[PDB]
Amino acid sequence: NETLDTKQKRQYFIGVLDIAGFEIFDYNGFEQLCINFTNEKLQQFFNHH
Amino acid sequence: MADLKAAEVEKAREHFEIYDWEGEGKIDARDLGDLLRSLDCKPTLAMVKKNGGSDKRGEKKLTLEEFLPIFSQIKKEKEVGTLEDFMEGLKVYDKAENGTMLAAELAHVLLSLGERLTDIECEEIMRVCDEDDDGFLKYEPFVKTIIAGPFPDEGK
Amino acid sequence: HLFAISDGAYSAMLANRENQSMLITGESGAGKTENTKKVIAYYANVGAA
Amino acid sequence: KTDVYKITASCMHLGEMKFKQRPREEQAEADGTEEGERVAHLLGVNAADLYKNLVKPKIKVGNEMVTQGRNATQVSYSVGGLAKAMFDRTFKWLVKRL
Amino acid sequence: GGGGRKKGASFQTVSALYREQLNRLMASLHSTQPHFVRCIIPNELKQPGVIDSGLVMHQLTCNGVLEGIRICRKGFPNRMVYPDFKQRYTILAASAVPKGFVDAKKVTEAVLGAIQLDANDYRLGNTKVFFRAGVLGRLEEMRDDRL
Amino acid sequence: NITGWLEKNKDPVNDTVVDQFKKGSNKLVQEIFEDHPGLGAEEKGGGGK
Repeated sequence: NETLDTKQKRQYFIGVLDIAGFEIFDYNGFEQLCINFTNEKLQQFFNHH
Repeated sequence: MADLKAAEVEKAREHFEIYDWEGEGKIDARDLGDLLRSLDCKPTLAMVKKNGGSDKRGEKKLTLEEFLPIFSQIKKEKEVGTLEDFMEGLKVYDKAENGTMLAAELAHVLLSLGERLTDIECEEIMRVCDEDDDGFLKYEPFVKTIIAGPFPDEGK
Repeated sequence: HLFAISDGAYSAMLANRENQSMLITGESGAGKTENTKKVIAYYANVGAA
Repeated sequence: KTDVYKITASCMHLGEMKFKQRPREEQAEADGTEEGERVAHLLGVNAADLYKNLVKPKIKVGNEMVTQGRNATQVSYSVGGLAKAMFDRTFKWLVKRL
Repeated sequence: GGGGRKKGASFQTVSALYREQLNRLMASLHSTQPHFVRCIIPNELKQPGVIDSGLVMHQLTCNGVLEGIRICRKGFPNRMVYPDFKQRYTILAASAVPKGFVDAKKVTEAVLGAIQLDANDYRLGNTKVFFRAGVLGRLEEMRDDRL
Repeated sequence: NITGWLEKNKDPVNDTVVDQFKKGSNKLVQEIFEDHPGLGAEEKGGGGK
């Protein structure tokens, strides 16, 4: 980012979201709860928009 | 009706004689275009091909007796190109309507769209007209000079 | 088509000032990111100077 | 000739822009176009910008950017602001160009 | 000073650090004009060529895809602006409106009536015009035919 | 009378529109907007003076 940003401080900017899908497993810890939670919220980002 | 005054007949001739180099009493389906041009008409190539002239030299020759009907025909026509029809288009070329459009931007599009121009027809018209040291060619006086013609008050 | 998603967004942004975020949805099995490598490559083809 | 009057008369126009209370939020937008267009043409600014972006501008947050709709009175006031912006700048342009 | 923690982090654990991030991101996703692509799994056997329709049926209902198609038809997607007609389109249809500006709603019906669009593809309200799909970018195209 | 002066010594408008007015037409209408001599260019951040 150090080498490939050549123009700090300017707009405009655009985005492409990229994350997994519906994944589940046994040992919940700090990790897997993030994935399904964001898939849900991203459906909700659809609904509200 | 439409018809040609005697003065019109002599002008058509006066140029024709100079155009027919060979002396066949005849011009060519190309020459037809640049004749109407020098004679102070302005048809398109599409108009020439609407009425039987051409690109290439060496197919069909025409007489003045074929030319004067064609000359009488163009005399009926409305769709030549007005100031308005031009002022229409210039106003996408101003990135914010000043009059001062850009020389090289004009160049790219003249090569791209309409009938299509050459490298030569682009550079010649830019070099002929008002280049300021930024390059902001004024679309409207430019058009108005096209409407005026080849030689202004400086006979040059 | 993909390319036909991109151009629509772009000139809209250039007219109306609205920056944007494109978001791919799906579950785990379909094909999300797969597109994005081709989105980036295309965006460099238009984004080129 | 027409150009100095073009930039002068819009300032007579502008305050025609009638903002009105639509209480679901209070983000008013103004009831017309004529009032805005007789300004817009005389500047020859992008109409699609004016009547959107006056109520919804690209809010610079520090240095990044978040869109906002503005509330009724801020907009009325900013429009009255647009008139006082045009006249101040022009007479100062004019005295030097004189 | 500030009666709190200061050097190192605050007492901000991994969770708090990541939660700050987790707010900014979501907000900045709200700050933009979102565009969406929904993608469909064809089977779970990892099989190319094959597709199961029970899986597409169950997909369409849950992710609410049917509902999406249902809203695009009923809505009026683009709440944009009236003056955008007369300013730009003088070039297209010069004698659309004469000397006689009055109800701007009525002036605009006349200009858009000359270019033959009924007032239901572009919907009117009070301030703004709503554009259904194509309509604004058909107007753009109409100018940009001669252009 | 003093109540008000502050706003007459700060002058608050809308940025995005007068910046888009900078991108205006009609020559004279345009000139009225920028730095180079020094008139508008009127927001963003000249450093804090």
